[PDB]
Amino acid sequence: ATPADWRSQSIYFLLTDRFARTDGSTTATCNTADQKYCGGTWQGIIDKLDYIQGMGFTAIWITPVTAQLPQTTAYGDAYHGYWQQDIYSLNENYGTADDLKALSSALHERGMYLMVDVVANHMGYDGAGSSVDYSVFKPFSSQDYFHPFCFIQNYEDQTQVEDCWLGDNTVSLPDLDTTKDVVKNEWYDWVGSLVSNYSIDGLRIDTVKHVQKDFWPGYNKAAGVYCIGEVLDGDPAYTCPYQNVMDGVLNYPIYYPLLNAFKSTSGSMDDLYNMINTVKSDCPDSTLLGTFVENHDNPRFASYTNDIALAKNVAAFIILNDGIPIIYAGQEQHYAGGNDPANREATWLSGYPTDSELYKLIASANAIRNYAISKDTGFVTYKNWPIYKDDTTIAMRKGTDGSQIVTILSNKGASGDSYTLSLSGAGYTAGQQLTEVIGCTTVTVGSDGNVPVPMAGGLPRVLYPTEKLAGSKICS
Ligand SMILES: OC[C@H]1O[C@H](O[C@H]2[C@H](O)[C@@H](O)[C@@H](O)O[C@@H]2CO)[C@H](O)[C@@H](O)[C@@H]1O
Ligand SMILES: OC[C@H]1O[C@H](O[C@H]2[C@H](O)[C@@H](O)[C@@H](O)O[C@@H]2CO)[C@H](O)[C@@H](O)[C@@H]1O
Ligand SMILES: OC[C@H]1O[C@H](O[C@H]2[C@H](O)[C@@H](O)[C@H](O)O[C@@H]2CO)[C@H](O)[C@@H](O)[C@@H]1O
Ligand SMILES: OC[C@H]1O[C@H](O[C@H]2[C@H](O)[C@@H](O)[C@H](O)O[C@@H]2CO)[C@H](O)[C@@H](O)[C@@H]1O
Ligand SMILES: *[C@@H]1O[C@H](CO)[C@@H](O)[C@H](O)[C@H]1NC(C)=O
Ligand SMILES: [Ca+2]
Repeated sequence: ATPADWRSQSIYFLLTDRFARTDGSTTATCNTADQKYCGGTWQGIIDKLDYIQGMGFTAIWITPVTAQLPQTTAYGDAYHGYWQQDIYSLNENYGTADDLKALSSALHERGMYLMVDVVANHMGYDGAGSSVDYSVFKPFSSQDYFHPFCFIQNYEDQTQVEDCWLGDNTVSLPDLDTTKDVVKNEWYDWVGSLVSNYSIDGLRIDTVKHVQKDFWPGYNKAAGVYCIGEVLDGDPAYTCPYQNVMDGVLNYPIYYPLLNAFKSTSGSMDDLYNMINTVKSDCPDSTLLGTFVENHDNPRFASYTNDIALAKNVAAFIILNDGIPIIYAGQEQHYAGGNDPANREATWLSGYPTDSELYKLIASANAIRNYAISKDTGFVTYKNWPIYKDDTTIAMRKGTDGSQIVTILSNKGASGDSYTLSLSGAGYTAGQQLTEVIGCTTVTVGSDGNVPVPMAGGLPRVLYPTEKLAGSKICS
């Protein structure tokens, strides 16, 4: 599916090993500190697609599928998919080629997309960089395919970031020489075949800053689908340029100030407001980036604060920002694990309740986004515009005039006082009736064109014209 196709999507990102087991248990042990396969599979995900679809998501992103190093290393098993050795086999822990194909079809049958995480940068090996037997790698079964062994020390030297190896002498990640034609040719061949074999709709590409930029166009082309790259850097001057070689990137620029704005009641609304504007202007296309505040490489949001209102506002932002919302499995159950491995908790241990507060909030937020898109072909290309901020508040506007979603977010938290925000710049017509679609309440624009927004318990407010809601199942 194309970049344009992907603009309208909303992604639930999950670790295949940690989302759903084949037997469907909600009690099977998964001690994250053990760093071992806990037994999630592709069949499991299939069985739990209603859970996922019930929150309004239209796609999933799953961790890599290629066959991994077999060992339990000092850092555990390759349960996460990022330590591959045979790219032409599948990781048997998750199922068979038939199961992965079944997952693709089940998603397609519900009108959903499959995104698959892929690594081009490295293989993985249990042991020191010097001890590597390159014959275990298929097809890269010689040292000739790799950069000389050295570790990345200096992250201000981009050449060294690209040419040296990630990992350490405990688990080394032999670095492919992606400057060689034979290496380019093999990966390009490989990614096209992967996509066609498994009917994959889009790719999330791991470790993109660790491969020289000229590698990526051929790879994005060979894939023939939207690719969104992980470029692990908050500076949009570093990260956004990668959009000149790949369709999109993960929104790490927005990540840091977004987290900071909502992780406590003294978070900076200003830094978030400014970065929205920076990315809107400076990045090639903010609407093909992936918005997130939680993943498997950083402490989860609730690790910073268990305030449910703060969690609700940050989730609402992720869904309503430019680009593709990305929610990481367990965020919706208010999971609070810290750095890897603590943030790879098993989703099944929650019992998958569909009435949890976050599940409901996410459902209502995706519900309005999905609906709005169905009525407004300009919604996804309209660049989210921040219209208001104060010390504890940010407001933003998205959608064609007359059909815009106006979102008001707060970091006052659950103890927040009640009061009325007089909101200017929302652009609704005087006396228009709006529905606040999270709490299903109605608001009437002033005769001065300001919107009197009732604020309470630090709760997020999401406004849309009530007339435009006619026929929908929203706020019935
Ligand atoms: O190899 C050490 C590190 O590997 C993996 O980290 C992934 C990371 O989580 C991905 O988003 C991306 O950065 O690529 C990395 C390696 O390709 C594991 O997930 C992690 O457990 C481990 O520490
Ligand atoms: O009205 C269409 C236009 O509106 C928005 O542009 C905003 C812009 O984001 C602000 O920075 C400021 O300049 O006001 C503009 C509206 O006058 C959308 O961002 C844009 O995509 C849309 O086409
Ligand atoms: O193997 C651990 C991670 O190493 C790198 O992460 C770097 C990151 O690029 C850099 O900006 C930060 O200053 O240091 C960390 C750790 O050295 C990889 O980019 C990550 O993918 C790995 O997870
Ligand atoms: O950790 C905060 C991030 O700071 C840097 O990115 C800065 C960048 O210098 C600038 O564009 C803007 O004013 O702030 C951003 C984000 O705060 C690093 O490059 C990121 O990796 C840091 O994490
Ligand atoms: C896809 O299937 C074909 C034929 O079954 C096979 O030759 C190829 O290696 C497969 N590609 C991948 C990436 O699995
Ligand atoms: Ca590299």
